[PDB]
Amino acid sequence: VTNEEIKTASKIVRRVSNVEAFDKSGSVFKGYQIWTDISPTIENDPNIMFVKCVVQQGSKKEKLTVVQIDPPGTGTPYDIDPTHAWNCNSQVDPMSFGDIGLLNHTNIPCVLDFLKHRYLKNQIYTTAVPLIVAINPYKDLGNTTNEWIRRYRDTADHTKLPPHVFTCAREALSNLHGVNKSQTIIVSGESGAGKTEATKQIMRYFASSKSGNMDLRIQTAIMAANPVLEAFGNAKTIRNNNSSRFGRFMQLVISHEGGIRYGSVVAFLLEKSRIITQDDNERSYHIFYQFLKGANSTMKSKFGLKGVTEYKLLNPNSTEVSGVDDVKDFEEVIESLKNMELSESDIEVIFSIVAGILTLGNVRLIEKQEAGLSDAAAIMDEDMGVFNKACELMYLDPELIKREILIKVTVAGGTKIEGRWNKNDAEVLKSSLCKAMYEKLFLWIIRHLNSRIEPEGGFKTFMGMLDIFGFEVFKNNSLEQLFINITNEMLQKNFVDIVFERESKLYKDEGISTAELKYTSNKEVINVLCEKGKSVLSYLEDQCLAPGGTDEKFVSSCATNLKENNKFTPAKVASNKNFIIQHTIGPIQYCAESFLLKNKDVLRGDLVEVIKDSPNPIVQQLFEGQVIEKGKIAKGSLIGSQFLNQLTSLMNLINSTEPHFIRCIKPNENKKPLEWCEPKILIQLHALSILEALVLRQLGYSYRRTFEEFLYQYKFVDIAAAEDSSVENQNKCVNILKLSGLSESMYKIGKSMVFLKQEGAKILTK
Amino acid sequence: DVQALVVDNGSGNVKAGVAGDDAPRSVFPSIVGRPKNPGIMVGMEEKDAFVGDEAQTKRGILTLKYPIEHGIVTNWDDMEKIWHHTFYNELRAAPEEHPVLLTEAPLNPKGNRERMTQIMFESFNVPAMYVAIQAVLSLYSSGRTTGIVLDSGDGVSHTVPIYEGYALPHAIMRLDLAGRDLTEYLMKILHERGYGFSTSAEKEIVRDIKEKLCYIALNFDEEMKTSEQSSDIEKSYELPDGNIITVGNERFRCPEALFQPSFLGKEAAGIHTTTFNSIKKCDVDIRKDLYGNIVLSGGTTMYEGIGERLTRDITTLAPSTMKIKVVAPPERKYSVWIGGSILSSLSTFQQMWITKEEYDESGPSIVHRKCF
Amino acid sequence: DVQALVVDNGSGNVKAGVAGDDAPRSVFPSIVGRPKNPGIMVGMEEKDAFVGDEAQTKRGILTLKYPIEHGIVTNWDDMEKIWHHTFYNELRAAPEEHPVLLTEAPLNPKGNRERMTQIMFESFNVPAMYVAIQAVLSLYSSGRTTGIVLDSGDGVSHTVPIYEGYALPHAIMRLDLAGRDLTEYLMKILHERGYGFSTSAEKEIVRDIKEKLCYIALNFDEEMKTSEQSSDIEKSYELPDGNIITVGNERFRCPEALFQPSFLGKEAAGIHTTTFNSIKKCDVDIRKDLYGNIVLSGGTTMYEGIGERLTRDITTLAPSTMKIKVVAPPERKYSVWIGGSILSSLSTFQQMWITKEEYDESGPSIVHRKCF
Amino acid sequence: EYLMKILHERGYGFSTSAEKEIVRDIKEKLCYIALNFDEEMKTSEQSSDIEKSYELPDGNIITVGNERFRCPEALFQPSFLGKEAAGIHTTTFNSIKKCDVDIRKDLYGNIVLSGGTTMYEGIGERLTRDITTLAPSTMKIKVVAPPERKYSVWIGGSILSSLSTFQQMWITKEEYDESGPSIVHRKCF
Ligand SMILES: C/C1=C\[C@H](C)C[C@H](C)OC(=O)C[C@H](c2ccc(O)cc2)NC(=O)[C@@H](Cc2c(Br)[nH]c3ccccc23)N(C)C(=O)[C@H](C)NC(=O)[C@@H](C)C1
Ligand SMILES: C/C1=C\[C@H](C)C[C@H](C)OC(=O)C[C@H](c2ccc(O)cc2)NC(=O)[C@@H](Cc2c(Br)[nH]c3ccccc23)N(C)C(=O)[C@H](C)NC(=O)[C@@H](C)C1
Ligand SMILES: C/C1=C\[C@H](C)C[C@H](C)OC(=O)C[C@H](c2ccc(O)cc2)NC(=O)[C@@H](Cc2c(Br)[nH]c3ccccc23)N(C)C(=O)[C@H](C)NC(=O)[C@@H](C)C1
Ligand SMILES: Nc1ncnc2c1ncn2[C@@H]1O[C@H](COP(=O)(O)OP(=O)(O)O)[C@@H](O)[C@H]1O
Ligand SMILES: Nc1ncnc2c1ncn2[C@@H]1O[C@H](COP(=O)(O)OP(=O)(O)O)[C@@H](O)[C@H]1O
Ligand SMILES: [Mg+2]
Ligand SMILES: [Mg+2]
Repeated sequence: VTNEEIKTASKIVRRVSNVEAFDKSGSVFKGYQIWTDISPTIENDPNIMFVKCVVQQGSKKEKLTVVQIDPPGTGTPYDIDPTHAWNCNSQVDPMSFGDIGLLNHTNIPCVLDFLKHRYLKNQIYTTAVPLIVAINPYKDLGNTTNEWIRRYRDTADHTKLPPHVFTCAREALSNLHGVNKSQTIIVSGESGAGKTEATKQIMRYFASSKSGNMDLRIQTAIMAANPVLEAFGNAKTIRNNNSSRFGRFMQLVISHEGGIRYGSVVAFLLEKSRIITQDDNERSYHIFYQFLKGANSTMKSKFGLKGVTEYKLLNPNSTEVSGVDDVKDFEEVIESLKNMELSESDIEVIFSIVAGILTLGNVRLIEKQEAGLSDAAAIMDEDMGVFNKACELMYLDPELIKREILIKVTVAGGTKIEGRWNKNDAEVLKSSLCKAMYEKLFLWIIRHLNSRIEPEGGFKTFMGMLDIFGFEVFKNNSLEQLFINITNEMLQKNFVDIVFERESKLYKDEGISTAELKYTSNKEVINVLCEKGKSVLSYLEDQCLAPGGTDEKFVSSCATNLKENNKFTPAKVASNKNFIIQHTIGPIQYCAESFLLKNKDVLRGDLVEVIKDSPNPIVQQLFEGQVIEKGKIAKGSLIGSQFLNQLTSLMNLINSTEPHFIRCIKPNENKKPLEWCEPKILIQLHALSILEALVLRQLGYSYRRTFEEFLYQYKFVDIAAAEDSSVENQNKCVNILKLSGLSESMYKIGKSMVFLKQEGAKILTK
Repeated sequence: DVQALVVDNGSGNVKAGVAGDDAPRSVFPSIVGRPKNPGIMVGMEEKDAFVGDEAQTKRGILTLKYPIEHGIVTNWDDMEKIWHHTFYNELRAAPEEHPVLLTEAPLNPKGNRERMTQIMFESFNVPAMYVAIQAVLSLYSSGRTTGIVLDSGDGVSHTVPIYEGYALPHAIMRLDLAGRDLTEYLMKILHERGYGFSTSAEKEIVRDIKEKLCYIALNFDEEMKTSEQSSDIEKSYELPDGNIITVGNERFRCPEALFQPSFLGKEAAGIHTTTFNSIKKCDVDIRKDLYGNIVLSGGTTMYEGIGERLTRDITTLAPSTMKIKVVAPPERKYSVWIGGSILSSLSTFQQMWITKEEYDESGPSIVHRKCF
Repeated sequence: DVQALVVDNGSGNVKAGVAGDDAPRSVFPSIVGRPKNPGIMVGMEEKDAFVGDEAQTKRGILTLKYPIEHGIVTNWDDMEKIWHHTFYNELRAAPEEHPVLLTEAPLNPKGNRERMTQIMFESFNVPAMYVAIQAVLSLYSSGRTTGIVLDSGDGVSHTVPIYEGYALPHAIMRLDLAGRDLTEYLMKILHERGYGFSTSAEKEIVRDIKEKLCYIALNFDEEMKTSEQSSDIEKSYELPDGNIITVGNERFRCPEALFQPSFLGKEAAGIHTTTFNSIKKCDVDIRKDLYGNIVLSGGTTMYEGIGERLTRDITTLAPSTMKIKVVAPPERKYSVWIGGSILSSLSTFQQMWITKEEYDESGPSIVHRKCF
Repeated sequence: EYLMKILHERGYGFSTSAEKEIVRDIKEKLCYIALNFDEEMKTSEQSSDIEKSYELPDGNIITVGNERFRCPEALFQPSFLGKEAAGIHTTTFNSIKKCDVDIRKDLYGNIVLSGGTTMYEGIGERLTRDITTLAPSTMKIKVVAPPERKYSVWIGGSILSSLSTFQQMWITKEEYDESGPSIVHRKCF
């Protein structure tokens, strides 16, 4: 572990509820337990952030004298401040239930220790209704046996079973077959927290029906492509080595009582800016490196490839990663391409296209004093051969590409005028060509794979499995992290809407008024980020269009115009380059450096038409279907607008169906099972907005219990109305309530349950 | 969302289009013609005023008039005719649904833009309006924030310097000498060969001769001397009805009156002195960045060899260590319109329109507050 | 452990850094500029005050002002702007985590340092603060405990004698004649050749001319006489825009006003008499050790040939058996900052800060007790 | 030149060198100095008694409004015409403040106007009111504007040259023949 995670985790910690147990009017203690952050073991064990202390009998109100017990580091009492003491949970058991919104005191160390306790006994699933938390145990729990599937499917009672991914799977199947409504599973977690396992288990549960089988050709076909996908859509970051840079989606159509009939794969939000420039400590997508290293001699002679450190699109100072071999994966991806019905000619074409991209990425452009301009563009003579090569490997005409890169044709009222680009615009056009070729090749591969398992009646009511990521809460943020946070803000809006609807329904069913449940909305930050005219992206576009635009002007214009609302705020140190946005999970800081260079992307209709007329059929199929529009300025083609369009499409697709949520968590980095690192797990609890969900539950009546458990827990508080054994449970419960002294604004008696505020349950404990 | 309409109307042509494109949709001359003969056949259009391109195909019957002279509107009924024809017949888009971005020249009277605003808000009913300056849009369309713009069209020739987005209003210069004066000077000096053009419909033939055959000489005296030794200077031109005329010296003596206005009886300085006198009214620190970006614009700057003459003539006036750099883009005839479209398609700009409520509560003078 | 911030702000430049280094990290002029023209392009920074090095690259557009004159702050809002820019943008270190060592000149009013303290403790929230004197730090940075320091910067010229660590406060002398007066005197006497510099942004060009071409003559009358016999005294200088100017006598007549203030209409004594009159106010026993250590400091003491002139002029005033010894280190432009860093990085010094509790219980006047 | 420039706002264009004289005559006939510039600019939008008419050499009639008191105002606010300098009321006060504290009371009492550009109507009152606001409260400002201040330099020169003490200060021809043209730097102040 490093110290930056320690700083971040320590900065996440909050403080609200005060300490107690001076009841009633003296200084007596009941062996009271608290949580504190000052201990000799804390400054020694980096994996520990809190310790459970017992306050000694006879301590004073001003300063607390405590002796820690968890872990038992010493016995000598020392003094701590009353502000470094969080409450604990001593009258509760983490195995008597799965829900967390029922605990009396909910804070950071309480939830941390709750999860730790449940996890250490190989109980990795937990519930935060309607959330389902899961943890990666780095081994097998024996939950993939058909016995578990049949137990969770056939048993008519499932709501009184331990939490499992099969809970979501069963609820989805039930709501799908009962009423004609599609369902969606959203697996949101890090790229190492075991999401593929959850997807595979959900698909296996789906496969087995009362007449269904275990394995299906759809499964092995989809798994015959994960090498290809993770070779083309994954890259090495600084906090991971196999990070997924796009949203994967799967539409499954299943018969009534059979297996999985058909399926389709869709990719969303692929990051195009990485293909051109990466950070100093990261790499591009894997396919470049693994193809360049693993290619045989015939390719290295036919294509003309060179070393990894000899290309402009590839960061030379960081090309090697230890956990990856970068050779055998090339054979793996070749075999995965062969398994999906691709001849050798197609493989040759695809790798020629990629080599042509890499080659075109090396052409250099110079300026000239001609055509009446000061900075007319031109190709350097030394690369005039190289350029030609880059046009052969793509099966394109070199002269027409030169014409569309270096020449600008304006059609006036009734005349053609032949201008010329400068150097910056020519380089932008070249880079746009590279990025577009790459993304369209990827989409064509996805379509060719989908062609095998295509449904023909279309998708009218289907099953969905979306694989997405979480927030980016570190300190070195850029444009990509901004896009990610925007996506997660949209998802948060959707989640809050679903939760409010379900809770309103629940309150309506148990005979309770619903004119008191009010939830907070994040429409202000969404308006600050993505509205048209007044938002960050609109001003980024303005700076990309206006003459002589820079990043500092962008930050200044944002600071001047968005000053109306409190969601935008400029930084303190170096305030002309950084800014701060108040997201729903807290403030995040961005560094507006190289925003313009990474937002410019211009593709014109003339180039599309030149490409569609290639002799090769695959290149003809590359850009087909895409409509063109010529005679315009680039006011809707920049990366921000493409991103907003894709996000709109995805949010429409999700808003069609009904969602279910799942969160994956990794406990440590060394992959060893049954470990714990409280900083690294608190960071992920913060990112995935789990704490935000908990805070959202605490509005309304978060303590929902049936009469049985309510009496079981509060049998000692009231004796005069518990052992009468002559009246209904509702009557004895309302008598207990009227005897306890809680006002109506703190409780509700449901028709089959009881509902309590958080303050109510905090009072009734003592 | 709705787009704006960009209408750049000069003294000659009219450029009109929708905000977002990269070239004007409709370009047509701004003339109004009226028939001077009686119509005798029944069943024909008894129209009494032809506007635009129609008044140009049948110019042999009509008397042509321009409603704008020297950038100032001298007849407002004809201007309303031109605007009506532009909105409804050329763009085919009612103005009551889009905002309009108009354009004016610097150092004009105020009644001009006040009446323009009143007409736009009362005769038509636009939701919003704005009035820009041509030499600024011509720089918007170039990807620069520093430079001096020399705009020369049909009525006015003006220079406007700008340094990193800041205007220097005390160094703006205006010169009432443009393409129309060159047309009249050519029509006058063609008499020396025996060709007499007098009517308003024969001015267009002279204008076409000027556009086809005239060029700018690098050294005027050497050129005048080497043209008396041979006859390879002469060119021929065929009139509409079949005659053939021949022109000699007049090919490089007509545009030379841009550098020596005393040829046509004016007491003023050429475009090479007006440009240098406008740099010398700026602070000594910012003069090196203006010598590096001299942007040509308008249509009268399209003669063959004007950049070389301008460079050689400013280099002789500036110090010896400066780097003069004249920028003449090949589509500099529509730079003002392209710049206007770029400007009107910005998100920061949508707070600078003159909405209808402000006009209803403040009157036509509002343009003097919100528009530079 | 945490380091202190050393901020030496004079009338001209500002030297800032962290305590421990051997040279200031950021050096930049202390000016505040404001635009005098209207901005016309959309999408540009609508800033209303440029500070430091940014207000110097675009000085052709702005009006420049200095917030400190003669060592006394005349405008406190601009000074807060300068300090904010220094802490957050230049050093990039919040002041709420480090102590600050400021610097002042001797014989200043008391409201100056009282307001300085109030601003440091209220606007920013520093944990501790201290205010030193420049001529003492200039001696700290020299490895001596005995000597007389002649400090001359941009606003004030003062002499301070010290004998084995004991200050002699009755012999401190101050003289309001420094580099800015020499700039103005050069700007005035350049009119005799036909060069007129008037604006605030043309004062910087004159200052650069002075730094590049001026020197000090060993014998003024002989130099003035031998310069009328030839023209090898003259030098050339190229302005920002390309012109060439030539200077003659003005090369050694501008700094000569340090030794004869009556040139610029002041009734005072030169720096060679102020230094000798400050030794003669010390006891007869300690005068021989001051004649041996005359330390030059500040930037105005960087002319070519000032040590020789100063030695020859003090030798003529002192007795015949003394050994005059002027010490002019080659980096004497940053001696005050180096001395301040040395001082603030001592273990004995950490008991002399003005902590925040003392200010909270005693008010801003506390600086008069703890600081000399 | 500033009047010739701001007359464009009414539609009058003077450009040639022989039309500068007409503008100069307009300026001499119709312009005056306002005591309070902002109050004057405000009270001129309520009526039309500010306007005057002027007949050109050939018979046309032009009318001027604000331009009557906006042209000379650029003496007190040079930034109107794009200069970075101080008005004549600040240049005068900054020149007294460079004299010794003992002689400042006798300069506040004799401020002599001269030249032709000081002949606008109401310049003494504006100058007095603007220097009184800069000087201490107990001083007595006294601006002296003689009615023939357009020829004061010539009258003074005649008085000086008609003195008997002065006849020893001429630069005779022998001194020039033996010393060259630089002699003027010795004998003339
Ligand atoms: C130029 C045109 C046709 C041309 C006849 C085409 C042919 C090819 O040129 C000639 O034949 C040259 C010839 C001519 C040439 C040399 C010469 O020593 C004498 C005459 N010139 C003439 O006959 C003049 C006589 C003239 C009238 Br009356 N007033 C004028 C005012 C000023 C100058 C001259 C004149 N002439 C008949 C015209 O200008 C007529 C009015 N011009 C036109 O209708 C225009 C629309 C087309
Ligand atoms: C010095 C500079 C450029 C210079 C022109 C560079 C060139 C190279 O020097 C000359 O050409 C010398 C020439 C001159 C030289 C000798 C002579 O017997 C008469 C004139 N001097 C002039 O023309 C004077 C006339 C003048 C104005 Br108006 N008021 C003034 C106040 C006091 C003194 C003189 C004047 N002139 C135009 C300036 O000073 C202008 C204002 N100066 C500048 O813009 C500065 C920023 C740069
Ligand atoms: C001022 C004079 C006469 C006047 C005609 C006397 C009469 C009485 O005033 C008018 O008729 C006002 C009228 C006018 C008024 C209001 C208006 O909304 C539009 C026009 N102005 C005009 O027609 C302008 C048009 C114009 C030319 Br072209 N370039 C210019 C540059 C800047 C501004 C305007 C223009 N016009 C013809 C002139 O300036 C001519 C050059 N001026 C002269 O010869 C001087 C010597 C005498
Ligand atoms: N090729 C050319 N050579 C010379 N002059 C031209 C050429 N094309 C157009 N012109 C001139 O340009 C003038 C109109 O230019 P333009 O700027 O388009 O109109 P406006 O001045 O109304 O903006 C016409 O008077 C015409 O004489
Ligand atoms: N090489 C040089 N020759 C002459 N003068 C100089 C030179 N370098 C700097 N100066 C003068 O030094 C002055 C500023 O000196 P400095 O002591 O650094 O600032 P401050 O006076 O604010 O402490 C400037 O006015 C400048 O004129
Ligand atoms: Mg035009
Ligand atoms: Mg100093």
